Amino acid sequence: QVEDDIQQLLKKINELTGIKESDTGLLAADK
Amino acid sequence: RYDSRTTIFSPEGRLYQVEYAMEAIGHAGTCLGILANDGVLLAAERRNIHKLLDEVFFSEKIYKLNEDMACSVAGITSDANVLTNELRLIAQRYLLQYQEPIPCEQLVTALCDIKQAYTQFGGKRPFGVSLLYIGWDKHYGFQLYQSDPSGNYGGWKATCIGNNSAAAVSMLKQDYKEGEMTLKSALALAIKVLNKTMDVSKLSAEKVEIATLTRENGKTVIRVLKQKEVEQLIKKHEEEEAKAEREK
Amino acid sequence: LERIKDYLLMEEEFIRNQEQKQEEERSKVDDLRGTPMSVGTLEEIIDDNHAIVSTSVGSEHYVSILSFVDKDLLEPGCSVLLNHKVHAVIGVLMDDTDPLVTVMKVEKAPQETYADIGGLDNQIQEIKESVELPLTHPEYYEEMGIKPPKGVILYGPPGTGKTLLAKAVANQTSATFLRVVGSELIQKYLGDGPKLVRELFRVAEEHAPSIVFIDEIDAIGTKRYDSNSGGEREIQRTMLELLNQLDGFDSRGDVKVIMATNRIETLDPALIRPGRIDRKIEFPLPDEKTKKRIFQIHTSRMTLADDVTLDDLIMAKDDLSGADIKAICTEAGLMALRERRMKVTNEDFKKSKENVLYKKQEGTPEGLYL
Amino acid sequence: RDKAPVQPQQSPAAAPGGTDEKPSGKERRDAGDKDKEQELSEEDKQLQDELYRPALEELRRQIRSSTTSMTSVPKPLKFLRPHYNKRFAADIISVLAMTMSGERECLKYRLVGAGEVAKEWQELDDAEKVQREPLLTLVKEIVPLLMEIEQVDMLEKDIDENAYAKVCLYLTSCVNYVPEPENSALLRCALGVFRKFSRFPEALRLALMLNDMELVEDIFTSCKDVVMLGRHGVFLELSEDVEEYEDLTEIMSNVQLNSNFLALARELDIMEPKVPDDIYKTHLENNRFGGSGSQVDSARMNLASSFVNGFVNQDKLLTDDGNKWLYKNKDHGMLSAAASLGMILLWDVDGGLTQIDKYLYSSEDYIKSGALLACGIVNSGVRNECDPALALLSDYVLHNSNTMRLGSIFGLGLAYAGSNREDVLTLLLPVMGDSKSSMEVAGVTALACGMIAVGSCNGDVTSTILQTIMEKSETELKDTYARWLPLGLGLNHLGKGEAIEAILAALEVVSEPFRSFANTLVDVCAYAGSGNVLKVQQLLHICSEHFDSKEKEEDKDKKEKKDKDKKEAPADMGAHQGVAVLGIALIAMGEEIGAEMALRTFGHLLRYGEPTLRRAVPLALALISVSHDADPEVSYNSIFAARLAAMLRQLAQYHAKKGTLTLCPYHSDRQLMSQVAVAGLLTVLVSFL
Amino acid sequence: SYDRAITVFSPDGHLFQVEYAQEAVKKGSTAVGVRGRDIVVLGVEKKSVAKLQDERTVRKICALDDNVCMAFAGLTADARIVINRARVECQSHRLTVEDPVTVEYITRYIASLKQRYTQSNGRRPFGISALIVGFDFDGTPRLYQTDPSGTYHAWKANAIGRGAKSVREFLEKNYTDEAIETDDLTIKLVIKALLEVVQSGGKNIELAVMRRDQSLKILNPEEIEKYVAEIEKEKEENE
Repeated sequence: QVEDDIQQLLKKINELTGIKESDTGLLAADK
Repeated sequence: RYDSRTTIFSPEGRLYQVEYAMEAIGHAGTCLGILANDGVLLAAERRNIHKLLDEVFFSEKIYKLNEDMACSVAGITSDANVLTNELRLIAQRYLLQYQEPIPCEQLVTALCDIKQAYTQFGGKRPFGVSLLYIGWDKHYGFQLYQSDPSGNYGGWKATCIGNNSAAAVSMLKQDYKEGEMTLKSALALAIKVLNKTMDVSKLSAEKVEIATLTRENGKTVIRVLKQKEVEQLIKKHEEEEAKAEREK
Repeated sequence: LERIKDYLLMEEEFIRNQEQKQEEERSKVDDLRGTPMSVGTLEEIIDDNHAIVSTSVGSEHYVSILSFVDKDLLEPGCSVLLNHKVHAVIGVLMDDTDPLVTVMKVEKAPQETYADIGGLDNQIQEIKESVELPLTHPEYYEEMGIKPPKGVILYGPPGTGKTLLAKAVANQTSATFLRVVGSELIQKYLGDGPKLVRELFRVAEEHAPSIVFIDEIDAIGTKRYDSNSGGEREIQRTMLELLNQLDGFDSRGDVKVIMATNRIETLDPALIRPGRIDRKIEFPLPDEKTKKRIFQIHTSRMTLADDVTLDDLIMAKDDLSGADIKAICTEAGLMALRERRMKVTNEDFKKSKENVLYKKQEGTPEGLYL
Repeated sequence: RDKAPVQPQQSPAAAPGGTDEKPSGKERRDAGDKDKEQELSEEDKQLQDELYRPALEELRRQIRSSTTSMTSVPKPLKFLRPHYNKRFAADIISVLAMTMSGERECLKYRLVGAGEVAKEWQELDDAEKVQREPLLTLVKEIVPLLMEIEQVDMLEKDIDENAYAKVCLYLTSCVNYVPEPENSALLRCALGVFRKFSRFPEALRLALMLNDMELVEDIFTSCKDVVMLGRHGVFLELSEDVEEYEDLTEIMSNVQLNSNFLALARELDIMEPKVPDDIYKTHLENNRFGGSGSQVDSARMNLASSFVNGFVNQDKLLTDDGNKWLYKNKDHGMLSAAASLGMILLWDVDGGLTQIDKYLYSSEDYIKSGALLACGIVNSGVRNECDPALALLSDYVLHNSNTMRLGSIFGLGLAYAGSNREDVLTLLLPVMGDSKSSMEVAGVTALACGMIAVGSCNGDVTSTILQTIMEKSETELKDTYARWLPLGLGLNHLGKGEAIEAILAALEVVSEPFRSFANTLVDVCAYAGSGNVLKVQQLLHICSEHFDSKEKEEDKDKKEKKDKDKKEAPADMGAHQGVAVLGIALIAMGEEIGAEMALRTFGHLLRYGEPTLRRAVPLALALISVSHDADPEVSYNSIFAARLAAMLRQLAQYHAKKGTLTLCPYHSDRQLMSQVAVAGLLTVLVSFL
Repeated sequence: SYDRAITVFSPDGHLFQVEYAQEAVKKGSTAVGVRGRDIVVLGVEKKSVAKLQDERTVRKICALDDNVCMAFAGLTADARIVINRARVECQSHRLTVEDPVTVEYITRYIASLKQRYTQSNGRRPFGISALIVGFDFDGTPRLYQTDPSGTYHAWKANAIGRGAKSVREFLEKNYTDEAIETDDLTIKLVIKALLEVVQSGGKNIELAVMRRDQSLKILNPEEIEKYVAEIEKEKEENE
């Protein structure tokens, strides 16, 4: 269950990493 | 691809007519012999059991070849006449040369060399005939032999004919006997085998053929037995089927 | 409990896959364009701000250019953005190709490295030295002036792991990768051989150092002699197109090709020459020494009562594939799962060994050398 | 069989039918029953019934444990007091006692806070010592010290399964997922069982995570008891921090037992075998001196080339290559070249004085000050180079010896790491009290006293760095001061395990974002890294702060934090747009062995147009790799062919050819977008043998 | 060319059917033979008993003289013919020349017969390869091998049949000049070769020796069983 620990908290901090950008989302010669 | 003639080898190297002679064995009449001391027997299947024949020949597969040897046969029929004439002539020439009966293994190897003479050369058809051997000697007693179109001969105690008889050899192994030399036991075993392998319902005795070879006092008589004992053997085996359905 | 983690990882990867201007200058770009944009074909560019185009219906016009980005980026042969009012030349089309480019582009390394197959590491060592060494450690090729090999053919009896070798090399890579089942060219379309070919290899050159992976075209090696009395279809012409694309002119670049076949003598020997395709690799029915490793991999994470010896089965019969070993290791597990049991005994392996091995049936000797 | 004879036995309430039916059910309890126990809906009525009622508790925990429950299942076992290598023992012990006792330990471990779960826990510990497959029983029995008596109770025979397997997965997962306070129990009881055991670098990595002083005495009486020897002197000195070789050389200055640990385990014997053997087994040619030393001229690129040639170390040839190369050189590059003879030769103690002595006390201030800087570079155990520099240091505003203060306070920071050296810091009080307008006075003050102060006992908020806080907030001028003073502040904060010094400096310090940038520097340095994701979602929110330099260091903390679980370390910082953030990930790759994904990120990071970021890529790009290697280099020749970019390329070429000593100098490098006067100290990131 | 018939050369200079009739030998049962210094030894593997017959007629090791011994591989019928002709030829050599037959003579006869058999029109090549072991001149042990081409080729040890490269590789990795024979070393060498067989089932081993003055001795698979046991004992002594 140590691998469960490993992969689980890895993906959880990855979910945080997604939440980071999710919350951080907020003519003269041509026209 | 590499079909054309019996010669030359295939690129692995295997043979063409050898395998196909075996597959010419497989569609023929079914024979077998049994393990017995103090006697030996043969079984044979009647091809063409149609009602308009004569049966005046007393023997269609057995050929009493010397005096104390007969042989069953399987394969293309008229090649076997060519083989039996030559085989009788070989054994009789041996007896002419020595005045002693032929001790059967050099007889078998002589016929195997005859067959092998058409396996090597070109271009001739190999003999598509396998056939059995029963006999007696001064050196081993009762014997059984299996000729093959390659020229190989295997001394068996329970033999093999083609596609109809693989399940027969399976029954011979699963019902292997040793020690019991009684001819009647072997006859009941042969009745059981031919009951399973032949598709003749209830095993009509006109569709079978049984010949035996016993040693009587100094004679080694060959008993191509008649039909009434075959009938009562079938009745014996069906009474033993009644014994087999005492389990219900 | 880990299944929650894997589901959350997959759904967050999908969330990231969903996570994929000018207040007035961009609106002037929105009026530099007519919103129903279109796809055209430049024939010439007379550079005095109006160009001649060509359409998919074939009407070709002096149409003025409206540059926001550098207008000299697009060329005759590169498409444009034309309006429906005057078909006005709008601007920047990053060079797009067929729909059939992303189709053949695997975006994952879904399986694992050399730690997946069991034991062939002489020729696994070869494909190692011919892909993993030129990519990752490209020292000695420059440092002894010797060019790396290009083409690798997989062959032998099927189910040796040719697919497994393919996906294994599809793991351990940073170079871009493409997946082509190369027999896809069964149309009733004349031409259309070179379209897929030229666009595939143009894409391959434009992205990166890459592998261009053709898979199972052993049927298509059409004997290199004719078709008999009347044949000619397109298939010879298409394979000759691929041949000229490979080892004609127009220097190959940093492009790699790995190929795989089941039967090999029916191929086209105008391809199998070195230089055009460099390496050939046998994948035979291995041994009775790495069968232990294939059983070891296939009994890595399964419930096996260790009383039984798979080496008994290896001692039984000696010629079968590793896929047969996988079939046995799953099938004996099913035979164990007949009646809700924990682990697998010997006789499930026996019945499964017999069950899977209903393959070879011939007949009648030999058998009779003897 | 069918359930017709055995199924209505639950219907009577007579005692003998129960007291023989339950041993009859015990024989069929090897498979539980015929099936999935559909006696449940009929025998749950039997709950209220009360001789062999603990056998009824065995039936009740057997069937409730057989279907599903989280708290009522181990209640018949804690009421039962289990009484009265097998398949049945694997059933009721292994899966039922493992999962059932596991949910009892979890539910009472989160619920109450008895001795009953301690007795059951030791019983299951003994039963899994019978079963002998560790790994899962261990990681289950972590979350109930309990683990202490578990280890000394378990460790008799098997050494490498518990040590390698348990200490590998639970060390890695303990720094990875588990919070800090149980890791001390790992380290202390692992000090117990590894104190029983041989192969002492397990205890030396326990000295890596512990930083204990008793351990090195025990491992030197024990590693002198096991007489390679100088090689564990080598990774002893590499492994150790600043504190324990000075505490080690003082208590071993008392005892020493052969004096060869005073020889090895202070200095000079990590370094005596290497440099001759460096000359011997390696044979490095001359066409990179001449070719890579030919890359043209311009007193910058050429000046850098001197540095590149200088960090060549086949002899100290580029040291003694004539004259007129340093005479072309200018002031802070003359610091770099006067220190470059330090950089060619970080050994040859006797040769260091007789090579630098020509450049000592010379006509030029930068030759003499960079010369004493070189004396600080070459060694760390001499300490007799102090006094010719130490005596001069005082200038009281901005004379010569303050630049010798920069090279000699910095190079003496390179030189010693005592329990707390205090005499050099009493010298540092007129340094910060001096406060020259030259940045690197207070720069190497903070950085040098931090190199003295990294590895402090959970840090300290002492009057040294308290004094530089108050004298920092004294003068709000030249914001590089407001950046490099929180450098040495956070260096004194290093050595923490539990420090509240972020709250203490949070109360003292915080203001307008100079000192809130000091707050984010202490926030970076106080939080080295554990399973502590709450500051990583704090990183997520305050990563979006409008002040974009606390973004720089606060997001820059990541390569310190998640350095071990580095698969998560790929992030979308390149997919962001605050270009210094692409700088942050560009730092965050760094120097280790650098897989294909890292160089794949250098595919995009290699191609950028701003000269500080295009400057920023080859540094960590060729740190991460210390054709192939030179292929991105010639690709940079394809990028430019500014002057900065040329300098960056030179730096990349130099690169081409949790120990705190490699952690400090690149965070010292993190303000690179500046003068070459700053780059006069750029050659003080001494992190390589 | 083509694989048809025996008379045409390849376009690159081969005879397909000579290489191809060796393949049937290459796909046959294994039989080895070594010479000791005083006792010669050989034997076949793959007794292959099918549970229901006799095997005294399928014997692959026979003799032509009181001095010489046979072995073969490939298919057995050509072995039967060649052995039959070899007996006649050996006796006819005994008819004129009054010597015990030299081994070199009978090998030259077999190879000469085999080649003039291969040259002719459509005679199928003998798909065997014999091992002809004997010791005549001052009891000097010799063993020669044949080929479907007809090349007698004197060796000191030999391995034919299926997987013969591994078996001959074992004689390469064993084959010590010392000492000497020492019949015990020759017996143990047969034991190591048969343990080094492609299968080494332990019961399919059939070996026969000649001590260069006696006749052929067929062993009993209990002496061989104790031989395998002491080979396993020396293998344990390796540990």
